Amino acid sequence: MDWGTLQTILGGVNKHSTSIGKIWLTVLFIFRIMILVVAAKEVWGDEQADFVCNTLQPGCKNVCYDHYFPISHIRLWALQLIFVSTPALLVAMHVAYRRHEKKRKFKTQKVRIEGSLWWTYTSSIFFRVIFEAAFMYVFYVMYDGFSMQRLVKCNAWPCPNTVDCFVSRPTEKTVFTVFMIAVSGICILLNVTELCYLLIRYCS
Amino acid sequence: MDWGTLQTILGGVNKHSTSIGKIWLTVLFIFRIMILVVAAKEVWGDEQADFVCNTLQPGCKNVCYDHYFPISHIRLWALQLIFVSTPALLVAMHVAYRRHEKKRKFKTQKVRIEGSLWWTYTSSIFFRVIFEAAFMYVFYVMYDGFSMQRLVKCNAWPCPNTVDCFVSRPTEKTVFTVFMIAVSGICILLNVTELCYLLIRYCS
Amino acid sequence: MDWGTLQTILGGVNKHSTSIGKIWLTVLFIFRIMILVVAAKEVWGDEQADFVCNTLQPGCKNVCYDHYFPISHIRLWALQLIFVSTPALLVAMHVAYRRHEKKRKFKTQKVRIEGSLWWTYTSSIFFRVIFEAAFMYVFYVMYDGFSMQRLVKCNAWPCPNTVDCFVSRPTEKTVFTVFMIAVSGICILLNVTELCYLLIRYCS
Amino acid sequence: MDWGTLQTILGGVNKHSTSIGKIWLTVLFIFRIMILVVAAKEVWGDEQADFVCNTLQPGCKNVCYDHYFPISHIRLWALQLIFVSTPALLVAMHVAYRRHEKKRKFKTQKVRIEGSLWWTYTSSIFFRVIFEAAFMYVFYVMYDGFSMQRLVKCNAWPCPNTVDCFVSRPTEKTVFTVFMIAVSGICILLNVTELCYLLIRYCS
Amino acid sequence: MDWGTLQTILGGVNKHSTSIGKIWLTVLFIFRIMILVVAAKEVWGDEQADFVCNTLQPGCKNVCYDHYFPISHIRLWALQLIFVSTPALLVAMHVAYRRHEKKRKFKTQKVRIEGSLWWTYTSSIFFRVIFEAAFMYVFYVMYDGFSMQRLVKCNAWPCPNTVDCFVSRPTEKTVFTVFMIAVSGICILLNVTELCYLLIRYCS
Amino acid sequence: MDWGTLQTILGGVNKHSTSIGKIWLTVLFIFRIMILVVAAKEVWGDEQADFVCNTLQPGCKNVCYDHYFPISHIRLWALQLIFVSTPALLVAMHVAYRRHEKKRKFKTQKVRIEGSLWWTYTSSIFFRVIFEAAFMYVFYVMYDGFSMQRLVKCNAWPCPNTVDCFVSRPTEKTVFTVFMIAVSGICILLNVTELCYLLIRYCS
Repeated sequence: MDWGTLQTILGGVNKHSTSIGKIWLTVLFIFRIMILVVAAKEVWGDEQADFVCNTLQPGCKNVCYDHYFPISHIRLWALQLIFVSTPALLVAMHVAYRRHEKKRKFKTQKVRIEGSLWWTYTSSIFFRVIFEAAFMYVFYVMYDGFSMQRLVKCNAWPCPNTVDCFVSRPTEKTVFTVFMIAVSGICILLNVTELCYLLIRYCS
Repeated sequence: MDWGTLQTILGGVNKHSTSIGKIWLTVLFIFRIMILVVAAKEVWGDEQADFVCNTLQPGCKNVCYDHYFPISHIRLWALQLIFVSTPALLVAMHVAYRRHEKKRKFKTQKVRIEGSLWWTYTSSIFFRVIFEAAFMYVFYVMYDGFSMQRLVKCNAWPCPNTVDCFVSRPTEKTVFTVFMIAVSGICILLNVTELCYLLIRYCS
Repeated sequence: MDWGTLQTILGGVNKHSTSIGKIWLTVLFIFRIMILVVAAKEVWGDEQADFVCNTLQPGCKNVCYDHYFPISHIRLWALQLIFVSTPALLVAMHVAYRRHEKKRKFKTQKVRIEGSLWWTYTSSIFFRVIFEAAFMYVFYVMYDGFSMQRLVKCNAWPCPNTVDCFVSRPTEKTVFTVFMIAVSGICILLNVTELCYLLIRYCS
Repeated sequence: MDWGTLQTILGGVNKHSTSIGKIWLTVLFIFRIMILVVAAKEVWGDEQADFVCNTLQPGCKNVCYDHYFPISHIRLWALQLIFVSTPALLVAMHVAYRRHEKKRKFKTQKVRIEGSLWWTYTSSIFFRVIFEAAFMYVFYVMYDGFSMQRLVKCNAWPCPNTVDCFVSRPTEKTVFTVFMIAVSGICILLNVTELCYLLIRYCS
Repeated sequence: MDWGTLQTILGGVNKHSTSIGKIWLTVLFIFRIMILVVAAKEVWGDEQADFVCNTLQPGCKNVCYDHYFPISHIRLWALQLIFVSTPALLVAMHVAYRRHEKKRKFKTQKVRIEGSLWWTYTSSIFFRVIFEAAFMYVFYVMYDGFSMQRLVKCNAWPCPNTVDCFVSRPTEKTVFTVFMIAVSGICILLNVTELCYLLIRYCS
Repeated sequence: MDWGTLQTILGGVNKHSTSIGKIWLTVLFIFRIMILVVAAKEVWGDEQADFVCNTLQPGCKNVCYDHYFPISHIRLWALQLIFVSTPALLVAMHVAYRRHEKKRKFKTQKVRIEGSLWWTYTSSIFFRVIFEAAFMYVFYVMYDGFSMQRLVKCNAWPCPNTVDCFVSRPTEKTVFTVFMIAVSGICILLNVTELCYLLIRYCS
């Protein structure tokens, strides 16, 4: 996945995740980012190049592909990954800033949420759940479910009447779409349990 | 985004941003640079290859694409990012130079603007606001709003009369254009508040 | 293989493998990841570009390629490598966590499985065997053996009657498929012997 | 811009630039090299692929492109950047060599030109000015100004009579050509002032 | 050759090669891996794209290319390099493991083979010779000598009768094939002399 | 130029070059390797893709390109650079090995050739001159001078009679060929003077 300096970033975030945030970070890096960069991205390489329409109308292929794929699946996943990673990155900085200041004023134990960290950790989990569900909704309603069809019927101008068009690798894209949605749903469940851990402690 | 040496550069600039400059740096790196290199750039990959014109005139596609896209959006964003990052890069050097000299003559506290740093920080914010607004204006008047059309009508020589041409992925490009403009506008608001913080202190 | 930071990751996992896990790590990195990254991936570069069908029907090539290659071989291997590497990555973290805590409470000997590490090492080997056999089963039944044919007969809509189609580099792909399957079978045998080593110790 | 080891190279040259050479280094790295690698290079990607000539003569497109673009603009800029960077790279080594020997025989102050460094610094600036003006002259006379035309008229063999040919992205290339020339002219002015600083000191 | 971390790997293996293994490592890295990465690989880039067959039969080009190039030369060389490097990589670890343990139980001299290292070094040389000769044999009998022909005559189904086909860059591929074979033969001679050095010592 | 770890390699060789070998190393890295990687390589990208022949004979383009470009210019330069760099790389190791042993038995002065280093340095320069002249001869006689022609006349089978073919970017390739030859000739003169420095000392 290129870059090169994960060990600092991956190591930095790892040291500042309480109990489940370490499990969440593994699922995020290995099964969402690694899948996207190593397998999924090349699958969508020829999405418009291999888009085939049964017509002789110039410009009909351009508007039919645009109508049915307003935003690419891989571009949607890249935006979603950036949005869910930001609250985790910000909070991990807060723990390092809180720890450094106390050490300066003054035993590497587990990360504990006791003071001002409560309102930043709880909000970060809330933002992660909201962002994750928002992108799942966009995926469902924009593409009419998680299955890609071989044939799309298009009647936008300048296509005469209805034109038949054919998608490239629809089955492979369905397999990867289901994988991302399922892993995304797992991350939602992981975040909810972390809320349950915190809420019962406050209620107790 | 390749490179590899961000941790020094990102870490260096981060340590020398007062209060909002740290929020500004996050929005710049994560939501402007990361989007451009990971999602936006591949969207514009086939801008001229998939440009289709309904004509038989040789050379008509070349002049019509040039007329309606004098400079690509991604090339415009790359220039804008370079121009806004330079004042921040220079001032971060000034803080490190001011701090180092005092240490040589001789408590890592927050960055404070008290002496000659006042005329460099204030000018840096002023330049960033001016650069940000200048590029937003160029985007609006060159492309006639932030929405990309499916069809462009072209009558430049040697095209006979008016020729219909069709843009590649107009909807995807509109979505990313709105995202950059919205994030660019947020950075303008963040810079203005930093001016308000400094101006009231001087007025007090 | 790009990346750049194996030496930390490869060095980290190597130091925490008992006797056979060091042989397993060599076979995994050198004969599965190196083969896929350096040789296999470019073999599948033109899988659909050089797919040729004897027909004049628009859209027939798209549905016939999708029917016979629902998921690419290289994308299947990438998923399999990620799934088998995860249990080994997790357990290597457990050994480092178990060792670090003892040092904090307080002779670099070989890795020994005596306490809570028994239920994590044994499950890690069990998961690796199950994952390895599941992907070998998918390879066999999805593609009807490990040999790729030169000609595939396709009758899916919209292809009229049965259409003859021709695969790109079928012999090269067969050679690499047999190589990956054989190395995958070796890793299964290596894991089973490690179970035999542990089970006799518990039974004794 | 790939590479990865700038921090050593950029850091090394930065520490050995007197007053203006630090401003010169910023303009060189940020507005000449960064522009070339991030924006300019992809603009010239399809210079010959999208070169279109209104003719049926085989081989006419090859000789007409060669006639009007004997050497590409980006390749010209790459050569110019290498030539201007070499004198600065060499002199920066001289300062480090002069400083190291004094330390071995034996207060990090500003770089001062007093002894044998006078004839190396002065010649380095002179070579940089001469190289910069020579490449600006080549740009002007080879391409007949800094504006690229949409249409070129070609009559070289084997093209029959005069053939009309059309350039790819002429407006975008004009924008980047004007930018590089203007920044190159700024570097000339910066170097001349450094000569004025040194010459008055010697005359005094 | 991309990667980035040879200096650790190259430095590690270099420090653990007796007398000729240092000469062997230079020939392997510089004249086998560097040539393949930098020069040879791009020569085979258009092997099937520029494969031309004088026919109108659909699918005839696919089966004729497959028949005459079952596995590409560059893919064959990549497999051979991996197989010959593994015994050297493993033995270098044994020397470092033997040296480290004795130091822990307890003068950086030359590498000496006296104890258990005898059966690992001798087998490593034997495996390297066997692997090198096996791949040379495969190259000879698969491609009928080391010279690539311009024309190949193909009669496999569905090609009607015998079809003439033309290879891309046959002369350049012949030059690089002879270079690898000659360098491969040198490595065989180097390994044999190392056996002669060891065998006479044991016989004495 | 990718890679990433020149600073160790470039720094290592730099510290072990007597007087002229430092100038030689600069010319080699900056004006031979930099030019080839950054400018020359992309010029030859479409050498066969844009090779155009005025004919209807299938396979005629393949044999005519092969006849007139048996080895690519860039592939020739890559081989030459590897051959000339090897003697300098080997000798730099000898200086470090000779120096390290003295330190172990035991004032960083200039590199001096007094003992066994005489027969390795002198042979290294002799090999470099011989290799440099050998590749100059191959360039001249294989391509009939250093100027590339627009038109090549080809009569090899299966081309009927003589076929006219047209080269891609012949003028740009001539400019870079002359540059490499001139810089290569400078390196020959630099090596000869180093022989003159050594020979007079021995004769004295």
